Amino acid sequence: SLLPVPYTEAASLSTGSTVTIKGRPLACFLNEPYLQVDFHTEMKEESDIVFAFQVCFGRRVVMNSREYGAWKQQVESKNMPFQDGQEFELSISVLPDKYQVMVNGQSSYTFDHRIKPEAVKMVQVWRDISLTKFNVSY
Amino acid sequence: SLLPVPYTEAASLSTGSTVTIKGRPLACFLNEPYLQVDFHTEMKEESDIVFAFQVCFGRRVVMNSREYGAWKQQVESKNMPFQDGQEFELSISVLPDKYQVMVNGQSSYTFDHRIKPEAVKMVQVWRDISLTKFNVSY
Repeated sequence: SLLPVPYTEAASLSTGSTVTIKGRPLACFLNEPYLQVDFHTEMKEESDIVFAFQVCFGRRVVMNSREYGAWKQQVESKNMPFQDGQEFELSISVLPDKYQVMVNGQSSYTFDHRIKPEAVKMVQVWRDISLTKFNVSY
Repeated sequence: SLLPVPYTEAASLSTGSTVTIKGRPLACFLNEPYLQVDFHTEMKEESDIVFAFQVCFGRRVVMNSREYGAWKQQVESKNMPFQDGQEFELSISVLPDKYQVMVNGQSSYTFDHRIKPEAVKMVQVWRDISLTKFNVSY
């Protein structure tokens, strides 16, 4: 739809920052479309990732960091508030100790800071979604 | 680039048919973009899949069928002829007993027919690629 995907935007984050995303999966959940949001340390797509949030719709969520080019300890959740065929509103808030991921207004995932969020310079939203809103609070 | 992705095309297959695809991953291999080619029994995206071919670039390939709405026995290969950052040419030929997947001219994967290829009515190419050529031999 509206915004280009992969969507890349420079960004600065600290405690109190929120990244809000509105979009819709490109396929029914039976086909397991993905959604990924990556908080990068540089504008380059190959740069380190402080927080990677990857949804396999209908199946699971995996979260991780990529540090010095290597993926670290993967974390997995089977929590699946996303609804088949529906638009979703996703909100990632930077708390002192962690990211809080809200889905359609409900707290759904958390991920402890492995690297200070001040290291983030860029956010990328990609994989099997259409995107209508991307906003960073400043 | 040129063709819309997800790309959907009605198709009929039998022994001797070849599906040729030219495209390029949308991200470096470090980011693990996917490619998927699905041979569907109906035009609907939720219909059964006689052969699902899913590349996680730089990591693995998984192949499966979805029968009566249920994914069946997954098959996995770590063969990875795809080259980071490069355009690829992918060719899926229907042999009497199996699909043969050629990558840039080299035989790379096979998948035995679980359902006759004559059951196919539609092919979908999607996930993290740009697509410049899609052709079915008739």
